[PDB]
Amino acid sequence: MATGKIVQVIGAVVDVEFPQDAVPRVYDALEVQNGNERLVLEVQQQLGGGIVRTIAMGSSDGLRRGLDVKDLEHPIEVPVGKATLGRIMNVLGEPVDMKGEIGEEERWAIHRAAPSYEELSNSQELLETGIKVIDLMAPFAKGGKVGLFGGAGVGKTVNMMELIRNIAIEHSGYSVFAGVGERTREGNDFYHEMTDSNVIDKVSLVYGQMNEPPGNRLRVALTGLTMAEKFRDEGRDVLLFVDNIYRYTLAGTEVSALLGRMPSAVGYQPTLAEEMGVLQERITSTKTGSITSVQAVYVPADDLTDPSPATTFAHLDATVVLSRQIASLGIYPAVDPLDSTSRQLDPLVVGQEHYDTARGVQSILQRYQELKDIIAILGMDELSEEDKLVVARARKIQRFLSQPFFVAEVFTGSPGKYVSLKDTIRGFKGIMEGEYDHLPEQAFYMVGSIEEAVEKAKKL
Amino acid sequence: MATGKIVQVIGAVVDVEFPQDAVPRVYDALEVQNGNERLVLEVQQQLGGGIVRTIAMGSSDGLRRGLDVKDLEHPIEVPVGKATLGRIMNVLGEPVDMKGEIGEEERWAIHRAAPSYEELSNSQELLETGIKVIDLMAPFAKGGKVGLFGGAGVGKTVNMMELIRNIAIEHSGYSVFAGVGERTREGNDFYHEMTDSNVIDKVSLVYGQMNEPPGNRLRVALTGLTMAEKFRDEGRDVLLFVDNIYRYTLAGTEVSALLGRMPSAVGYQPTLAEEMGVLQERITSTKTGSITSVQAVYVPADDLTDPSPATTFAHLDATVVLSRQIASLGIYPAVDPLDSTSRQLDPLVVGQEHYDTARGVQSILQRYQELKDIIAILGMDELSEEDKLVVARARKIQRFLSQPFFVAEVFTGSPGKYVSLKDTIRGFKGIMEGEYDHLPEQAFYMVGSIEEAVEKAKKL
Amino acid sequence: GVVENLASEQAARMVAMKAATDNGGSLIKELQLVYNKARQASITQELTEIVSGAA
Amino acid sequence: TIVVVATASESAALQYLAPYAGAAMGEYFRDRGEDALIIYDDLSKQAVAYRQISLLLRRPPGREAFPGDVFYLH
Ligand SMILES: Nc1ncnc2c1ncn2[C@@H]1O[C@H](COP(=O)(O)OP(=O)(O)O)[C@@H](O)[C@H]1O
Ligand SMILES: Nc1ncnc2c1ncn2[C@@H]1O[C@H](COP(=O)(O)OP(=O)(O)O)[C@@H](O)[C@H]1O
Ligand SMILES: [Mg+2]
Ligand SMILES: [Mg+2]
Repeated sequence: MATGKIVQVIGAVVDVEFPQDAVPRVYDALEVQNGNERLVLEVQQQLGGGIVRTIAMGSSDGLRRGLDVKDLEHPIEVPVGKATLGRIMNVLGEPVDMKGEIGEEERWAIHRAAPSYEELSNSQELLETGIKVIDLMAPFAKGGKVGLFGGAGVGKTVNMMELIRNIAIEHSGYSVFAGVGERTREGNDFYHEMTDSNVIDKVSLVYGQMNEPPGNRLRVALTGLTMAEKFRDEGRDVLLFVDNIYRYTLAGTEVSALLGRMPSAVGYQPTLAEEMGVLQERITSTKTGSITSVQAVYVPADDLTDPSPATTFAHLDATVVLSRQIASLGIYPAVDPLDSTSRQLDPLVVGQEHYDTARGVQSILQRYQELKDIIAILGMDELSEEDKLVVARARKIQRFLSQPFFVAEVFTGSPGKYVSLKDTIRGFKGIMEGEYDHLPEQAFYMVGSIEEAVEKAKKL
Repeated sequence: MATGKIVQVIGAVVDVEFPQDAVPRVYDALEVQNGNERLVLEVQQQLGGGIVRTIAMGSSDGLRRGLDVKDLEHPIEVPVGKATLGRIMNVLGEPVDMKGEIGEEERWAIHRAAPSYEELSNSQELLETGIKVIDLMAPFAKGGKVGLFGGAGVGKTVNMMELIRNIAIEHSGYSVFAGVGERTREGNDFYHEMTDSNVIDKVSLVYGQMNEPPGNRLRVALTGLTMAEKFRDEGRDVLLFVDNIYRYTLAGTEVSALLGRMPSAVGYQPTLAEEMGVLQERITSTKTGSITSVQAVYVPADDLTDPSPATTFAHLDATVVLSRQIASLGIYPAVDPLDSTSRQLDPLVVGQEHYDTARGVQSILQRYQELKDIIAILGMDELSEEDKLVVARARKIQRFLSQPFFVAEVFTGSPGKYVSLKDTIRGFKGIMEGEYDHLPEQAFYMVGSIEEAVEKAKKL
Repeated sequence: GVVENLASEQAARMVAMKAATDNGGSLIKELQLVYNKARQASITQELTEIVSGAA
Repeated sequence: TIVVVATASESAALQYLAPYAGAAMGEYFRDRGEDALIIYDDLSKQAVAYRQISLLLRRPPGREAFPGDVFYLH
């Protein structure tokens, strides 16, 4: 039965020798008896002599060279469908909560081709979120891709939890959450929030958190996306949340050097853009079903031009860019409105009033940015009596973009607010044309609609 | 008889194995039949036993291992002399104008030693270009080198066309044009401008186009140098036009990266300064004749600090600085009179009259550049009555050193003018001294000699 | 009242240019820190490309 | 218009080749005496695909790991 032998072990990668008439294919799974446990290897390359390079889907310690390995002649396959709904699963599709086995009738290989070009579908149906800046600046549609960009500690996860609360509960279809290389603490706090809200019966969960070795983090996004694809092919419409896609590419970078591939621009694997596009292109809506997705996209060292963010930006439809400077102000959500955009911010899709309000907000926030260097050297007094008015309005806009969140109700005591699209355009259009010129800046900090700012002004 | 066999092909780099007795020396030209086409190879390195590492001059597609290679026991060698004049040739000295064979009498190898310091001829005979600003602000002697520094779109190529015409039907001496890294559109425009202007019969054209292998672009400068050195040996005072040195250094970088040499400060090749010296040291005057030269130098991203313009500065005798700001004002040629310089601009070689005229022009323009901001803030009516005269005289100088070129006619329709150095000095020396304070400013714009200025004002 | 306002103008300009000179002096510190980080990153990114290119 | 598509999941060689296939279609009109206009959306992505291909073939990397002949590619 066991037909191959280990001949090398370099960290996460393992080399296995087989007879040349039985060498496995280039994505098959293999099995090894590591001590007493069972370890699964996924083959990444066929070297010449019946040898094969594989990545270990588990801890690599304890492996001797010369162990017998057993050739499973099929790729990694995961349970899929209705059976996998209220449950947490491993990267190998194994159940990780203490409940019994999964009752699936069907199992799917996690390596699959993207849908054909004639099979795609595009939709203009604007989806409403409670969040003033996100829908004003970067409105996104049903079945589109949203990506949240930010450094560390800027708000990516708190915002994704607010989006989950505001769309994903008052939504009919099933939902899938993939934790790719993030905190197990936050996965447990999410699972207990779902189970204590009785919505867990609709949210399939996959976890390959940052304690796992590189193979689990690498594959776990593909196994979560396979479950989303199965729910799409049944004709449903599905929500997919990916809690840090960057970790998929990082686990590929960690493995890449050991596979004997020459390093690229900043260390990344040569195949960075293909590895990213092979995952990103198959998370799409088709004519049979639609996937709406929100991805957090960590940017290392706050460098928006690092190859991984730069090559991620092309895939998404709505990109929200968080920044540390605005968070240091305490203005959450710390969206940069001069960098966030959407495919849907067009007058024919959104409507002329929304489009004009969003462009005016961008224009005066850009003019304030242009004034800041002269305000820093000379000071404000030198500005024109026109320039001081656009500075005062831009600062009031920057305050009014802030909003309290039902999930941030434990970091601050303020109650969460849900602001409709009509009220936010009504308030921004009111601020821009000066009808609220008499209120102080603090009247706008952490409020809902503008009628709460007029009240807060009375109490100072 | 052919005795080598191909053993590798990797892009433009080909390896050939010879019998241990017959190994081709460095820079020998090998020959192979790339199907029905005839491909030559230049031997770059003798690596290992009997193997030879080479760059293909033609394209490398269609080569296969085991082809027979004949070694021509000479370097690449090209036709030279009168026979070249008014032909177009490539790096191999093969015609590309379809006018049939060159009809040569003699061939010279493109690689040869530079003159020794004992053979040089110290000379100070200034050239007389037809261009006012270049004759005045940057004179240069026979055997000297001139660099036309500037960005893209400023007029280097048309300035060199004007120089070729003026030094081909005013002074009747021969000229050679080596277009290394040429754009085929610009090369055809050059060929038709020279054939229409009757000067084609005194120019020898070599083209290495941008869509050819790197070493093919690299060698072309040496081919044009070898023709200019044949004409020098006959006693002529030849003039050699190199269309862009920056693309010569880029071709050297590419060739060096293909051979796998370890790269240098900014990714440039290690041999950068030795290639530049081997090129520029052959361009010198000698006791028998002289090669003068003008070279276009593109400065990438507007800094004179990166290795290419930084390394070419060491060889030039005159530097002309072109600016797109002055060109966008509508003044041609767009020479910056304040930043262009020459080693030969001192009283001892140009005479005190020329030196004083040049220094006075620069002083007037500097004073005007000072007064410009007082004019802007205060307004002109506040200036003192001698400053209100410096302003007008500088503004007329700034007009008068523009000029209509014979080759720019297709851009403007107006005829060109050739201005002798005597008329240039007479005009500027008159303007600075107030002899023309009664003419409008537009009487000096795009005129030739000052007589055209007075006659235009009389017409205006 | 005109001459007192003119001397008030000269004193107010003196104080304002003093403050602007100190703001510039702080901005030099912040720009020099950013320049140091940039030149370190450039040195390492070049030398790493060279060393990793040599097979 | 003619639209030539090599999506983000295609083999690196199909991305690298796709501009030359478009040019080959544009030349059919050019060589007849008709006018064509070709848009190459992201030559920088062709350069990234060619970098990948050249780095997997162990060719000597130049600056930013791009191969030496990217100019002769474009
Ligand atoms: N609306 C908000 N109100 C209060 N604090 C917030 C808000 N948004 C983000 N933060 C702060 O951001 C910090 C990190 O948020 P998190 O989503 O974990 O960042 P990331 O996931 O991007 O690293 C938290 O301590 C939280 O207090
Ligand atoms: N003296 C001139 N008269 C009219 N147009 C000019 C003149 N000099 C430059 N130009 C314009 O500049 C354009 C390109 O100039 P060129 O010499 O190619 O610049 P570069 O130095 O970048 O090669 C030409 O198309 C021409 O229209
Ligand atoms: Mg985080
Ligand atoms: Mg040019």
